[PDB]
Order: sequence, then structure tokens, then C-alpha cells
Amino acid sequence: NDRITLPPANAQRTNMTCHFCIVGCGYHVYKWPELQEGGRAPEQNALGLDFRKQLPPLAVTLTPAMTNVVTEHNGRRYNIMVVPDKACVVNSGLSSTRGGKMASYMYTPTGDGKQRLKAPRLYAADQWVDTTWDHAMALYAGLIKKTLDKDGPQGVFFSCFDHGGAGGGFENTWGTGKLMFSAIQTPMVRIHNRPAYNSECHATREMGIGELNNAYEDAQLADVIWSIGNNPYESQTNYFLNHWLPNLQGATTSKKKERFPNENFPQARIIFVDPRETPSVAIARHVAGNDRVLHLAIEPGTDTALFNGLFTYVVEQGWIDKPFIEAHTKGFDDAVKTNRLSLDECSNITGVPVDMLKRAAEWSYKPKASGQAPRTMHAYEKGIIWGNDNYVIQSALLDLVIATHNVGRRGTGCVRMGGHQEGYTRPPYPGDKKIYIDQELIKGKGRIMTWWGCNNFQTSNNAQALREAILQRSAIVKQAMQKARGATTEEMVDVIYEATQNGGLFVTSINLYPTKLAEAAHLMLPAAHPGEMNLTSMNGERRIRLSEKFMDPPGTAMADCLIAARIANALRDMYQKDGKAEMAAQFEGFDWKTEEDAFNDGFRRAGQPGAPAIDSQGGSTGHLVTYDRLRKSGNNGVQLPVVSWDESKGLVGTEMLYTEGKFDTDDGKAHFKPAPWNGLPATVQQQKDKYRFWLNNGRNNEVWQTAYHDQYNSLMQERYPMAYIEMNPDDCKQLDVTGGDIVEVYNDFGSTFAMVYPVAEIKRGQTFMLFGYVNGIQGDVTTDWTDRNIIPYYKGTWGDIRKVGSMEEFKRTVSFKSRRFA
Amino acid sequence: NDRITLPPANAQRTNMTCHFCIVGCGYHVYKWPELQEGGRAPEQNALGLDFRKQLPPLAVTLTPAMTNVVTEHNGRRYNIMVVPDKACVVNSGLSSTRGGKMASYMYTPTGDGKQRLKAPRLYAADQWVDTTWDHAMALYAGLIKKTLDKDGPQGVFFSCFDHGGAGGGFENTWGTGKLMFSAIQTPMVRIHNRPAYNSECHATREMGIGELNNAYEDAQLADVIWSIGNNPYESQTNYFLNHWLPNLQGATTSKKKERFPNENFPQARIIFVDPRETPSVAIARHVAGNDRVLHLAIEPGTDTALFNGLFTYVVEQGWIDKPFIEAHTKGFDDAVKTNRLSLDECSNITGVPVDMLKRAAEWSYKPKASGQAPRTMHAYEKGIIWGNDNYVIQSALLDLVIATHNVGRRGTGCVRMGGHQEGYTRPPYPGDKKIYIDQELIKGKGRIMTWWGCNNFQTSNNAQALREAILQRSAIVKQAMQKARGATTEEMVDVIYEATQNGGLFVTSINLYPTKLAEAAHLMLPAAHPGEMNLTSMNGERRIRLSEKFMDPPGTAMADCLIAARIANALRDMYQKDGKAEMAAQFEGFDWKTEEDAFNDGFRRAGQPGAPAIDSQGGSTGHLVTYDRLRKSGNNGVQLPVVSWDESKGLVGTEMLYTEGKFDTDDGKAHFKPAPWNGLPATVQQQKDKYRFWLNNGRNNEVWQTAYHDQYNSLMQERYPMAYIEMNPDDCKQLDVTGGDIVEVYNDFGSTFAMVYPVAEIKRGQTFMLFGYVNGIQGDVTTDWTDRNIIPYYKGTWGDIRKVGSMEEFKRTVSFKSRRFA
Amino acid sequence: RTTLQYPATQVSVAKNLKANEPVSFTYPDTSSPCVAVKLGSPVPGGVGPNNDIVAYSVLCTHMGCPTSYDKSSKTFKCPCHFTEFDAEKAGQMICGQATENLPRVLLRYDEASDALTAVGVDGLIYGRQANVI
Amino acid sequence: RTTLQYPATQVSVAKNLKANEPVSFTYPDTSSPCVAVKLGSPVPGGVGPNNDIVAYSVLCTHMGCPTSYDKSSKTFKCPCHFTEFDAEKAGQMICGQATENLPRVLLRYDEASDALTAVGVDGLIYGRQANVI
Ligand SMILES: Nc1nc2c(c(=O)[nH]1)N[C@H]1C(S)=C(S)[C@@H](COP(=O)(O)OP(=O)(O)OC[C@H]3O[C@@H](n4cnc5c(=O)[nH]c(N)nc54)[C@H](O)[C@@H]3O)O[C@H]1N2
Ligand SMILES: Nc1nc2c(c(=O)[nH]1)N[C@H]1C(S)=C(S)[C@@H](COP(=O)(O)OP(=O)(O)OC[C@H]3O[C@@H](n4cnc5c(=O)[nH]c(N)nc54)[C@H](O)[C@@H]3O)O[C@H]1N2
Ligand code: F3S
Ligand code: F3S
Ligand code: FES
Ligand code: FES
Ligand SMILES: [Cl-]
Ligand SMILES: [Cl-]
Ligand SMILES: [Cl-]
Ligand SMILES: [Mo+4]
Ligand SMILES: [Mo+4]
Ligand SMILES: [O]
Ligand SMILES: [O]
Repeated sequence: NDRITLPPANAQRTNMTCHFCIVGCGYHVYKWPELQEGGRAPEQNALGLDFRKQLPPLAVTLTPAMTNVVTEHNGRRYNIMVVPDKACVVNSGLSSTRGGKMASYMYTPTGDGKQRLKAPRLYAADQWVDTTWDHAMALYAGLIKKTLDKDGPQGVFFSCFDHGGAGGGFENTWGTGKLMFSAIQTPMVRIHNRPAYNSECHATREMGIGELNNAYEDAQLADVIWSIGNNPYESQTNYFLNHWLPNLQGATTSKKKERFPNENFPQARIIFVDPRETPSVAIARHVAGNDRVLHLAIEPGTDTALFNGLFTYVVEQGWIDKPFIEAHTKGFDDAVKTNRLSLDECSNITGVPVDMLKRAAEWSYKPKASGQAPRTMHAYEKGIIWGNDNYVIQSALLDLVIATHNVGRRGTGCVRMGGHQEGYTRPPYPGDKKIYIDQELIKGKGRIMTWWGCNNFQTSNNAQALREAILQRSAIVKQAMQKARGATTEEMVDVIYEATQNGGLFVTSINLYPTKLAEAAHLMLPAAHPGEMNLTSMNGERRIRLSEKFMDPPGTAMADCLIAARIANALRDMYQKDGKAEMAAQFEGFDWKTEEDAFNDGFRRAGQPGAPAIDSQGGSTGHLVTYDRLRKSGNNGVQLPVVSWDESKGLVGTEMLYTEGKFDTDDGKAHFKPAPWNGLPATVQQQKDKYRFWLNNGRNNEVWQTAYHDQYNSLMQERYPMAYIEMNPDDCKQLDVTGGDIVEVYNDFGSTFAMVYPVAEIKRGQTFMLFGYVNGIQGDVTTDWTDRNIIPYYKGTWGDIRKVGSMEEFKRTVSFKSRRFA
Repeated sequence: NDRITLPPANAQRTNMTCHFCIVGCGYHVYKWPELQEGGRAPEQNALGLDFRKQLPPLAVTLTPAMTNVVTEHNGRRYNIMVVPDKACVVNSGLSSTRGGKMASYMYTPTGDGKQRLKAPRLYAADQWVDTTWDHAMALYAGLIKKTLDKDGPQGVFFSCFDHGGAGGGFENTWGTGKLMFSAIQTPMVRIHNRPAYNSECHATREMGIGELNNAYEDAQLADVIWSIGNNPYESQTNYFLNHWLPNLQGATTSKKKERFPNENFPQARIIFVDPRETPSVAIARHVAGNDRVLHLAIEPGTDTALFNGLFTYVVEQGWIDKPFIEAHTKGFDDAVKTNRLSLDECSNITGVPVDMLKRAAEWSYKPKASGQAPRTMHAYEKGIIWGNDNYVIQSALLDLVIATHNVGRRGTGCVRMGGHQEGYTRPPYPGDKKIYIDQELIKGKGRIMTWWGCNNFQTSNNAQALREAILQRSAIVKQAMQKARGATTEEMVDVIYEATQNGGLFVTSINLYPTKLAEAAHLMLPAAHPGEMNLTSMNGERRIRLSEKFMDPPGTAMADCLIAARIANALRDMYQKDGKAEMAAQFEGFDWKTEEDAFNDGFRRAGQPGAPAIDSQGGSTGHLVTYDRLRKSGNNGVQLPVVSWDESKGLVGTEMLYTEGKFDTDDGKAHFKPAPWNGLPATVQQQKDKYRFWLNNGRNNEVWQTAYHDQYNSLMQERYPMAYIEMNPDDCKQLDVTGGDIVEVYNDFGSTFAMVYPVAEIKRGQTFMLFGYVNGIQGDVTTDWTDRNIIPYYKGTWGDIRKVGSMEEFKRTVSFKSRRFA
Repeated sequence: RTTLQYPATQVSVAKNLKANEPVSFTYPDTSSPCVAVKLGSPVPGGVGPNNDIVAYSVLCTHMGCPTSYDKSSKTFKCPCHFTEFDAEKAGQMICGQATENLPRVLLRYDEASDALTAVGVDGLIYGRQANVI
Repeated sequence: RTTLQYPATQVSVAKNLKANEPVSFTYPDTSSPCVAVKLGSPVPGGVGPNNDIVAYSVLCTHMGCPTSYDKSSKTFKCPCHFTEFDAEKAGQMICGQATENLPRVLLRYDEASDALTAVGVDGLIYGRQANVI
């Protein structure tokens, strides 16, 4: 299509944070009647741009995929246009390919959202049918009640989001957490991305450093940026584009010199710790030159050895902050002993040459001519979070960072780059045990399992074992339900419960779409995403923003916090009818009419007089934030924690944490930790000894997560009709494969499939497969091994590769050209 | 939206027969570059219509649903417009709501066809993935070969279309028939709509009367039309509208009088034999007046008693054609004895009052004043085809028709109304038994089952027992496949085969879309529909037309006849490799590059020198038909059998069969048959005795068949989000249900669901549910009972109804107003 | 420009309409007959004090025969091929041969004046290349 | 009228184009820079004797920076945010931040004259409300 309808000068405009990644770029949503349009003259459209002649480059981001026509519940049709906010400090008008599709991914009856869940769906033994919300509730609450009455909360299982943004956020984590933990009181809860109720960042938190400790502005002020297990051009695009690159280009040097008049600032440099050469390394080299990028292409799983070698080296050189150590830390002398590793040994383990280890250390830690330590920001993500022993790698890394004083100074930080946005407010987890939920379900525990805003069929570790067990246990319930005729709800609850005593499992999904979960589910409930509801969340620098409702959800779809309230109130009514006052009281506190009620009950009550125990990223000053105050802050919102609010200054927040050297520990000191080097886990080493290829896995810039929207998008499906696996071209020749061939990828844990993507930069014996996808699920070959806190080594698996055949249609239609910008 | 792009004057135009019902209305497809359009002046657009001012009514049928923009394999985009042909004699420019959607239901990546099958799909134990055509064929032929080698043909099962139109036709029925019967040589084959390899019309055929014996013009020449077990306004729309109603209106009286200058022609009358009062009865009353319509509202399943009473009565009155009987029939004196039933007994069994029986007889059979017997066309369809003992009802009815000489005279006929179009050319069925295929699969027979262009999950009788069994057997194969790692294709064929010795069944579907069959299938293959291929078929008056290719299919989708050749050739190559000449020779004769090759090999070879045995509705003059000759005939085509072809007069055909009194029997006489009245079948009577409601079922005007396209259409999903059940308002009050409530409908055979649709005209204790639908499958409650030839009594079942709940969203969005035009 | 230039045509004031008594008018030109009706009970997208005033093009979307408003059913009936549209469900085709719902005439209700004005059409009117000729 | 009025702009004759040597031209006005290239091997919708001539708008569909044609990879590259488009797959985005494929300039090849003419655009060119201003 070859034109677009401009928004009228007077079009309605609301704020919207991107639905997707951590960066949380700012957008505007323009909404106006279908049959109206703006004029081309700049003052006659809402964009203020002059379309009477060609726009210059960088003036706008605007394509047909950024527009739609939505149909409200009243039947009225409205143009929408969802475009990035030029004045938002996060993104400065940038839009990634993922956020730029938001308008296309809004619900319409005819577009990419056609298949959105819009009514409760029931698998009534042998077919999918619609059901009423009240019947769905009677069944679902009926089964949870029966389970609680007979088995207790341990029979009630969840896997639920704990993140921000779309399918997350402060309203929704509170609704669900209040339901799961305060009302039902079940400890049988895992998280969308990991199979127990735990943290990605136990070590750094226990050391006293929360993982989002800086501002995006610190990436502008750094001398050196480390990107550890991280591909930020693809996975945190506009942070890398709007903050990292301008530093590499020399555009922020004056800001550094203004802030620090007596400090040398050399040209900024960048160090990647990644076994794989990624688009981020290629782009950094393009922008900075080869001499300002170091790619430490470590052997898979060797991060701990790397950081122990570097820590030992900086200590031996004296490139550490001895007064900071003495005043603000504990356990340094112990870590020096436990973590001792020579550079020769470091090099042997990691495969990185001694000269590159020394260079990394000299760039990052050796004092500058003017006397100050370099300002070195250490950013990490899933290459180590899902690496070889999550807890140990962070221990090693943070030791290095603390010794070098690279937390709490501007231009520093040791931070998560993030995945989703963040938006966590919940009651404490109601037990003291770490429980590997997948393994419990596979062993046959639980009566009812609810997937809530996640799809572990595509995303679990050891996913094939999970899917097989869930399909089998689900079929037992399906089979039992078929014999029913004219069953009352109570009788159906009993038929199902009985089937669960014979190995069955009732499965509910609460989602935007059916997904592959529909292969197993008995019940699916329709949810609503931001713009269909109000929603709050924060980005990778803790900047909380309100995303404003501007349209109706499809059919009877509901905000997740309001679904949790619905379930709690159905359970309360059942207990009250059954004369059980003490059980009914557990389901109090869900009298919510709109999502804002959930924000008021959770985020805004944390630490307040009379409030229960509440764990909230907003802290005890959260009450200072309201929807109206966030609205007034705009897409710049406020960085948490809020320090003050009044009418004259708005919300005032916090730019960087730990700037006084007071850490989140009992004594206010950061704590060093031992980091033993143990090699690869034995479970992983066994696969490696048996099989040829390292099965590295992760993100592709264009594809978002499990592709729940992307699966319906014609452009996406043309480009990536199947999950792909990057392979070294010599390895391809040996296997007689080329671009667009299909291969089976397998080991002891499972078998899956991918289209071959030859990539020159991939190392012999290594590969990279798109994770989480709708056609060829990568996680089938990942192991069950997890760290001490049940954090999986998703990036740690080996397998063999066998040619299936040439897919001529992929060869005809898909580009296999290089995705690394030369 | 609010405008359309007109076809340029020089736009390409091809011919297309409606994809869907028997009537086979003629359409034109206009195709032209996306970026071009016609002018509003009549000579500047291809329609020749003046869009400079308002068009008068009846000038055109044109909405946005009749247009689309297709993308061809070369990436070029084309406007299409699919509109009815004014000059086609079948429809005279009419379009039904189903045909009118054809443009919307052509494949586009963004439209209603987005979920079309584009590639082979493989369920690799616990997930759906794409696979290559060559790997699909290696697995499918591999399994069929192993089954033939170890069990013989009896282990290879099919349920396959035998019909015309889209997902059928002469090319396609031959390709599949040749594969199944000549090459594989399996007798384990059922048909899309009936669970054995049989006919809907055994009785009328054996009596010497093929069921399509007249022309549509005959409906224009009749004094009286009977519509028996038939709702023609909704199910054969444009035949009813373009031929029937003009007769009722008096518009064809002049034609009758010009043909028969010495014969009285009273105003035309219409008689419906249907337990239910339908939209067709309502419209007939609207057009003709109440006095010109008889609705014989018989008790369910009493058709045989009705026709036996009427036969007895016309014989007692002498309102029969004794010279015709004497010269051209056998068995009349016996039938008079065996079928004797008084009008009082007839009225008692049927519930129709004696006065209405006498009236129906007087209108239809009593000689007119000028001496000739009335011209009475007897049309019947699934109300008796799927009625109480198919064979017997047809025996009874044909006895009446034969005695009254209502076949072979213009304005007469005893004819199927039809369902799909027709297009049958096949080798003979290779067994001598009738085999109830669904029962065999339920009992655990077969290794491999292919659903080919049908979906018996939605459409089998006793559907719930079938789905349960197939889902179970499929899961056994799924489970066995999950242990494989790096298996060759041969090893996987062996894994699967071994699972089938333990209760399993490999399931293949060959289809346009996944369908509910995707819940059980292991392999799905993508097919192509008319317009993506050339296709030949005939309508309910035997009028054969060519539908022309005008666009590419999605991805690697293929014409069904070319799928059959690909399977055959894969099997041939395997046998040749394995050194088995005799088996390889069975797979000869599939060297086909285009669908036309299949038309030449099948239809065009029937009865020709050196041809094998071929059953073809074209007969032995089929060879006179070619694509070029049909193309020159236009959408008027030719009525089969072809009598002559030459360059000067084209294809000359046959308007009416049996006009000389020579019938298709050994002696050339029509043969009368005994029709005993046995009441309802016990299996059905048992449901009736136990349960309250007659569970009538069938078609809705707007919804086509299993809703394979309709399920993706936002208008259709708004209108009919769930299958509906028509209920008497007093029965509704008693159950406390109203429009938009959900009910369970159940008996001993199954349980299913529907939204309530109160309908004043439904009799107390009767109901009517939409069959075959995607949300609430009606067939779950149909019994296993079939007649002597395995023809199910799909209209014969009783059950109870229970309120589930009010679906407020249905109440808010769905009209429950009367579908019977007042 | 991507939108048609629809006129703004005064129909009447809302308080002059009687419940279930249809008003005839032409929109967006004298060759396009339309009906407005106060339904008497709120329907989604109804305008006026009681959110019950709706309006439609009365040309059948099948082949253009003018439909007639049936007061007892609140439907528009086409007696040429028996299509029926639901005035209470935004022109939803109850039964019939059309492939588009009856086009809705978009009404602005102005509380300051009580005026009802036709300002657009949702759907394409029979027998025209564009709603605005 | 529903279509834009695209000019018919002579580019060159097909035989003058050398394999993989891009030709710059403006279409559909002097503010819209384009490139035509004879790829050397057939691609779907390529034109000319060898079905291998294609043409594109060169303004990046992300934020309009002019792309450069890379001969060795047969791609168009944007160095602002690093988007890359495949000239051999109708402008398919290989990796990058855009949400639209590179707009293809539709070329007529006239066998009688050897002429290549730009006659429309498939996709919306950066920084304009419609392809024809
Ligand atoms: N385009 C896009 N962006 C997204 C997402 C998306 O789906 N699509 N999802 C979001 C989410 S939820 C998340 S969690 C983030 C993830 O963001 P990242 O963690 O940046 O992305 P990944 O691709 O998972 O992995 C990062 C790097 O880890 C490397 N790696 C593998 N094994 C090891 C190892 O042993 N050691 C080290 N040092 N590195 C290793 C890989 O080669 C890879 O380049 O992205 C978010 N952003
Ligand atoms: N709109 C639409 N049209 C179609 C189809 C579609 O799906 N949608 N499908 C096509 C196909 S494949 C077919 S086979 C035809 C079917 O065309 P019809 O047979 O005309 O349609 P049905 O609704 O199956 O049944 C016809 C009538 O049989 C009546 N009936 C039920 N039981 C009895 C009985 O015991 N005796 C008598 N006399 N009548 C009884 C029912 O009340 C019903 O009105 O329609 C075809 N046309
Ligand atoms: S547009 Fe969206 S996906 Fe991330 S880079 Fe910005 S938040
Ligand atoms: S349009 Fe099609 S559905 Fe039947 S009535 Fe005519 S063949
Ligand atoms: S013109 Fe109205 S139903 Fe055909
Ligand atoms: S302007 Fe080209 S990639 Fe952003
Ligand atoms: Cl776009
Ligand atoms: Cl339409
Ligand atoms: Cl056996
Ligand atoms: Mo994540
Ligand atoms: Mo049929
Ligand atoms: O994450
Ligand atoms: O049929």
C-alpha cells in the first residue's frame, strides 16, 4: 500500500510505553474517527510535519505497519497511529522493528490480532467450544477449592509471569501474586522464564548490589562498556543505539568533561564477552573501529574463569580502589585467595590469549593519566544469567567490579541489561523451599496447573520432557471428561479431580492467544494488553511510566489483575456458601473494578501503615506515585525510588544507586564472595563428550519472544518461516547443507528442527539456534541442569545435527544473507 | 470501507464456477495490476456499468467482499474481482452469500486465507514443524509400502471426497480414485459424507432412474414442485431463486403454453415434505400465497408411510398412467400389494391430516381439465437421503413418481437437489463388501488413515466415538515417535509401524487448512482450490463447466490429482529400488504435469479403445469434451451426456433423461420396489424413548459446510460465533433459556454444545442444530445406525438439553431475530 | 487525501423523533435513500439522549432493491431475494444473500442544539464505486 | 479514484545496463532517489531478457537515511541504524529496525524498444504521506 491517513491536528493522543523489551521506549498513540484525516501542512496534522514535500531523513518514523483501524465495542471504527516520542529521554524518537509493529499488533477483527482469545474456551473432552465466564469460574474455582479442601495448596500449581510491560506490570504482578500467595497460599509456583520461584540475581543482591543500579545516561559517561553474555543491538536495541553508540562516536565527550573538569576522557571503548561473534560486535567495530572493540570470544561456560583471572590480575597490578575496599566492603582478602587464577591458566581455560586479557584489564582498570580509575560500566544478560552456574559467575564478576569501584560512580554500574520491562509488586513467596516445578509436574504432582502469560511448551529447559508429560497427563483428563452426559459443574469438577488421582492434570492457560498450550489445555481465558488497559512498568534504569488505555479489548478479554480478582471472588463466594468463614477471609481484598485499584492496593501500599508484607520495586515511597502524576510526567516518568512529590516539582526520583557506598546488606558494605571454578556441569559435559555441536541459542532482532504476535504477521512469516540455526560454513559443507535446508538437532534430552543458516563468523563445532519459536522449538535439547537456586544453564548444551532435506520454498523466498553489518 | 477499485476496460477475465453448492452458478474473475483501475464511464471499466451516477437496482452484485488483492509467486500484486455472470443460464447473474465471498476466500497472506496450508506439516512426536515434500512422501509412501508388504491393502485406509467443485471434480476424483483403487488397490475407503464406499441413491439407480434426470428449466415448466427433505432457499439458493420462484410468480406461464398449446396450466403450486417449518416454506408462502403451498409437516422419519399412502391413493383413484405402466415398467402390481396403506393409517403415522394428503394428491396427480396429468417435479435431498432407511424411502417415492409418469416428461423429474457439485470419474471399487470404515478404525483396524478433502471429526455420524478413538490411536504413534533421535526415514517408518501394531494409527490430512483434524494428524499436505488450478465439474442438471486457473496457490500447495500422482510415483520408485517389478507396475500411469493430464487420463478415456474400466458421469462420449471446447462454451458449458461436437456447433448435450421411457435397467423398464414401513430403527427408537428432544440438524444459508473458510471471516464469526440450536419458545421458557444462552445437548452417543436460538415455528419437543460446525459439533449425538447399504440416519436422533449459562457477549452481538421471512 | 468528502446533512432534532417511527432522508446525495429511527432502547453506537437513534442506507447490499423498515421486528427487509438486516445490531444480516451488512449512516448528536446530523457512512452503499459520487 | 497517478519514467534500455552495476534515477519525482540493477541471475519479478533487472527506492524505510548498494552482497545498507535489505528478495529486510521492506520500483520492459520504464511503486517510500506528492 502506497499512502497513509495522517492524524488530524486535533486527534486524541495518549502515551504508551513499548509493549516489549526492557528499554521501554516512549510512544504516542494517535486515535481518530476512521473517516477523518489530517492535512499535509504541518499545522494541520498531529505530527506537526510538513508532508507537502519530501521529509528529510530522521524526521519521522512512519510506515503502514505503524497504523491500523480498530473497532470498538460500540461498533465505531477509529484510525490509530503508534509512533515513537521524539522528546522521550529513553529513545529520543527511536523505534525498534519490534515496537514499531505495535499498531499492527493491536486487536482488530481482520488483522494480525484476529485470533486473539475473546471468550473463555473449554475443551469438553474432545472438542474446543466457547464457554461463559461464569461457567469457567465455577469449574476453575471449583477445582481449586476441591484441591485446597482435600490436598491443600500443594495441589495447585502455577507458572506465571513476574515481569513488566505487556503481560506484566505492577497491577498484574500484584493481582496474580496476591491471588497465588495471599489467597490460595500455594508454594507450587514457577516463573515465566525459570522453573522455580527464584531470582536471576541472587548473588549480586546478596552481595548488596541490586541489578538495576544506574541510569542509561551512565552509558554515555563511561570510558569503557563491557557487554557480558549480551547482544544488545538485537536485544536492547534503543539503549545501544541512543546511549552506547553516541558514546562510541565521541558525541558525549563534552558531557563527561563538563561533569569532571580534571579528568582525562579517552575515546570510549567496548568489550564483549560472548563465545559468538554477533551483530553487536560487528556494529561496534563499524562504529568505533577494530582497535576500540575487544571481542573476548570465550569458550562456552568459562565466564567464571575469565573474571577470576581478571580479578587476580587487577589485584596483582594494584589497579583497584584500596580505600573504597577498606571503607565499604567485606571479604576482599578471602576472595583474593579463593579466586586466585593466573593469566596463563585463565587463557587455557577460556581460550582467550593472555595479551587480550591484559588489554581488557588495561583499558578498563588501569588508572588514567589524570589519576582516576576508568569509568567502566559492566552490563550483562542471559549469556551469564543462563550460563554455567548463574550464582558463581555473578560472584566472580561482582568481585571484580567491587574491587575496582565500578558501582556507584557515574559512568559505571554492574547491571542487568534486562529482558522484559520490570514491574514487580507481590506478597512474599509462601514457603522456604526451592521447588523445581517442571520436575514435580513430570513426576505427576499437582491437580491443576495454570500457565499465566507464558508458554513453557516453547520456553522450558528440557522442554520436550515437559511437553510429553503435560500432553499425557492432559489426555487422562480429556478421556475422563468424555464419558460425562448432562453433568452439572459440581459433577464435572469431581470427574476431573478423580482423573487427577489417576495421573491426570487439569490445565488452564490465561493468554492473549491459544498458542501451542492449546494442544494440552482444558480451559483458556482471554487477557488484555496495554492500550486495552492502563498499565505501569519500569525500564532498565527503573524509569516508571503509565501506558494509557485507548481502546477496548476483544470480546470479554480482561486485564490479568482483574482475572485474578474474578477468581478470588468466585472462591470467596464458594467458601462463604459452604459455611467456611476462615477460608473465605483468605480471599478478601479483591474488590477491584479497574486495574488502577490493583496499583492502589499493591504498589501504593508497600511499607504503608497497616499494609501487609509487600515486596515492591517501588519501595515504601511507591504511594507517592499515582496514575495522574505519571500522566503529567509523560513518557519520561520518574526513576525509582521516588524521593519526593509536590505539585510544583512533580515526581523527583533517583538516577544512580550506591553513590555513597552504602549497599543493601546488614552492615551497608558490599560483600565479596568466593567463586570456585568447577568446569562445565557434569550433566552438560556428558552431552558435550557424546555430541559434536555446541547448541548456543537466543534472540533474533526481528522476532519477539515466542512469536505470539509474529506468527500471524505475513512479513515475519515470509522472513523466518522456521526457526533457524547459524552454522559454520565448513561444518555445512561436511554435512552437505546450505541455506534453507532443514536439519534435525538432537541429543539425549530431545530432538527438534531448524532451517540451516550458514554464517561465516560461527566457529567450527558451534551453532546458534533461535530460541522459543513456533516452528522448531530450541529448548528440546537443553538439559535439566540448574544452579543452586534452580537457575537453568539454558546456553549449555551439545548435540548432533542431521540433514532432513532441502526446502526449496525457503531457498526461493528467505534471505540467508549476512545479518552482521560490515 | 467506502469504495472499490473498478476493473480496467482491458482487464483479464476468466470463467469460474462457484466453488460451493450443486447449483454451480457462473462467475467471472477480473484480474489486473494492483496499481491500475477502470474509469467510472461504462466503456472505461470491464463491467460495462455506469458508475458516474447511482446504478439502478439489479444492475450489479458488487461489494468489497467480492474483491481482493492477491500476491503471486513472483511477488507481483493483482486486484481481483469475482462477480456473477449475467449471461449464465444457471444463475442469470445471481450470487448467493456463499459464492459472493469467493474473492475474500482466495488465498492472500494477510486475508481470510492467511492460515492456508503452504507447506507439508509434520507432528514430530510433540510439536508441529514444517517438512519438505520429499520427506513427507518418503514417510507416507514408506508407511504405505511397509503396510502393503506386510498386511496388504487392507491396512491402508482413506476417507476421501467423491464430489465436484472445490475439493473435488473430474481431475481430482480420478487422481485419487486411480491411486486408491488401481495402484494401492485398497477397499478400506469411505466417502466424505458417508462411512462406506456406497451411493446415496442405490434404490432409484437400481429402479433405472439416475438421480439427476432433468434440467433446471424443468422447474420452470412444472405445474407442481415437491421439495422433499430439502430446504432449497438456504441449500440450493439460486436454483430456487432463478427457476422455482419465477414459476411460482407466473413469469414462465407463457413458456409452458408455447410448448404445449393444448394444455391447461393452472397457477403453479409447491409441496414441502419436512417435519420442520423452514425459511423455504416461509418464502414460498410469501411469493405464492398460503393457498398455493402445502407444508406436509410429517413426524420425523415417516416419509415412507407418507409415500405409500399417496401411492395407494393415486392407484385407488386411477390418477396414474396405465399405458406408461404397461409399456415401460415392471413390478407395479406387486408394489400396489406390498405398499398398501390407507389414508387414515397414513395420517396416523405421519400426523398429516387426511384432507392435506388428498389435497397434495389432487394438485399433483389428478388429470388437468384438458386431459393431461399435471407436470409434477419431485425434488428430494438429505431429509430423506439421511432419513429413516434411505433405500426404503426412495423405493416408496420412486414408486409414486413412476406410476404417475413424472420422469421423462418436461416439467417433471424425480431428482436430487444435490449438495456439492458433481464430478466423478473413477476406477471401480476394488472389493465386493460394504465396510463401515469408522467402525473398523474405532475397533483398532488399519495402519495409516488419510483424510483427503474432508473432516469427519466435524461430520461423521456418531462423531464423538470416532474422535475419541482417533485421538487415542494417534497419541500412541506420537508417544512412540518421541524416543527417536537422529532417526533415518526408514527407521521412523519402522517406529511408527510398530506403534500401529500396538494400537496406533498414523493419520494424514490433505487439505486447504489445518482444521480440527490437526488435533490428531501426524502429517498434513497442502492442496489447491479452483482458480489456483483448472477444474471441471457439473451441477444438478449435469452441466459441465471449466473453472479457469488465474493465480498461484499458496507456497507449495498442489492440485489434489497431482498429489495423488506424487504419491504414486514415490511408491513406484520405492518398488523399483527394492526390485519388485510387479508392485511397481501397479503405480504406473501418473506421469502428470498439470491437472489437464488427469482430465485426459480419466474423464476423456472412459469407454475408449484400450481404456481400463472407468465409472464416469461423462460416459463414453466424455472424450468429446476438452478444456478448449469448454472454454469456448463459457459458463453455460454443456449438459451431459455430450451427443456431438463439431467446430460449427460446439458441444451439443442432453436436456432431460428418460424421455422415450427407456431406463437404466436390464430390460429398459423402470422397476417398482416394495417399501415396507418398519417404524424407526431400534437404535434410534431407544434414544427417542429415553430422551425428550428430536435433534434435527442441517444447513444454514450463510455457513458453508464445516466452515473451513468461514471460521476466519470476521462477519461470519460475529454472526455465528457458535453453532446454534433452534428451539420452540415454550420449551425455552420451561428450560429458562433464551437467545444467546449456551446449552449442552446430549444422549447415549455423545455430548455437544450450542447457543440457543428461539424460533416460534419449531414444534414443541423438536429442535434444529447447525451441523458440522467449528464450535459445537452436532454429530456427537447422531447414532451409529445405518441402512442396508451403510447410509446413516443422520436426521434421526433424540437427546436432552441442559442450560450451561448465559453468554452475555452473544446477547450483546448476535441477532436472534427470525430467519423466516414474513 | 485518503478520505471521501462526506457532507454534513441535518436530519432533524432528536426530540422530534418518536420511538420506532422511522424518518426518511437522503444521504450523501438525493440518489441514496436512508432511514433514521429512535429504537426506544439503547443499542451500542446509538446516539441521542437515550443512545438509541440509528440510521442506515436502505438500499439492499445484495442487489440494491430498497428495503423496508419493519416496525415490529426492528429490521430492514428486502423482498427481492429475502435478505433481512437487524437495525439493533448495526445492520447485521439475519438471513440473506448479501455479503455486507446494511451500511450505517454515522449520526452526530449535538446536545447544545438537539440536532442530529449525518456525517459519514460505515460500509459501501449499493451501486456505487464510492459512497460519494 | 482509488489509485495514485504514477508517471511513466524512462530509465534506460536494458542492454545498456552492465551486470551488478547500479543505475541511479529519481522516481516518482526528483526528491525520491532510486537504483536499478541488472543482477546477473534471474530473480522473481526481475525484468528484461534475463528476468534479473530490479529497482528500488533507496531511502531507508526506518528513518529515511539514503542506503548504499553493496555489489558484493547484492544488498542495500543503511549505516544509520544498520538495516540491510536484500535486492534479490524484493527488498526483504535481512536484519534491521524497519517495519517495511525496501519499496520496489515497478519496471516495464518493452521488448520492441528495449526500454525500461518505471511505472509504479510497491511499498510506501520514506517520508511521504503518499508515493505521489
Ligand atoms: N529482538 C528481541 N529482543 C529481546 C527479546 C526477544 O525475544 N527479541 N527478548 C528479551 C528477553 S526476555 C531477554 S531475557 C533479553 C535477552 O538478551 P541477551 O541475553 O542479550 O540475548 P540472548 O540472545 O539470549 O543471549 C546473549 C548472548 O549470550 C551468548 N552466550 C551463550 N553462551 C554464553 C556463555 O557461556 N557465556 C557468555 N558470556 N555468553 C554466552 C550468546 O552467544 C548471545 O549472543 O532480550 C530481550 N530482548
Ligand atoms: N448454505 C449451505 N448450502 C449448502 C450446504 C451448506 O453447508 N450450506 N451444503 C450442501 C450439501 S453438501 C448438501 S448435502 C445440501 C443439503 O441440502 P438439504 O438436504 O436441503 O439441507 P439439510 O438442512 O441437510 O436438510 C433438509 C431438510 O431435511 C429436513 N428433515 C429432517 N428429517 C427429516 C425427515 O425425517 N424427513 C424429511 N422429509 N425431512 C427431514 C430438515 O428439517 C431440513 O429442513 O446442501 C448443500 N448446500
Ligand atoms: S521499541 Fe520496544 S522492543 Fe525495546 S528497543 Fe524500544 S522498547
Ligand atoms: S453462488 Fe454458489 S453456493 Fe450455490 S447458489 Fe450459487 S452455486
Ligand atoms: S436485492 Fe435484496 S436480497 Fe437481493
Ligand atoms: S534510518 Fe536506516 S536503519 Fe534507521
Ligand atoms: Cl509497513
Ligand atoms: Cl463486503
Ligand atoms: Cl501385527
Ligand atoms: Mo527474559
Ligand atoms: Mo452433502
Ligand atoms: O528475562
Ligand atoms: O452430499
